[PDB]
Amino acid sequence: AAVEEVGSAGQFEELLRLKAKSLLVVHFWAPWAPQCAQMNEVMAELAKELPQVSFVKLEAEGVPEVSEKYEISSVPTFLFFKNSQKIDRLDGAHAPELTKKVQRHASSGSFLPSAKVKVD
Repeated sequence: AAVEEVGSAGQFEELLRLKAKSLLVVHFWAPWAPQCAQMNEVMAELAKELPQVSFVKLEAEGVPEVSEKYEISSVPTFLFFKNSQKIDRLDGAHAPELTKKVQRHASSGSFLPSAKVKVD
């Protein structure tokens, strides 16, 4: 859905395995948090610019065993994974910084030189 939702520890474990050879960005989110509404929109734009990268969301309160493992006490928290290892983290709704970390970890050539903007 641009940003697929992971609904259980089992699905998360499988996802990490499936996506081992590429970058995976996980937005730990809450459906009541305006921070996360802002950042889901950012994640959807990233997802279009970087189809090599997997962008998913996981409801922190809905999968609490995963949240506890990864020390998720607030949302948004973004975790970055390659080969089932956490390689980076961002706490809070900081759009430019999310994008900077994604660009740092994404492969060279993963994006075109420009992105279309909506000017209204």
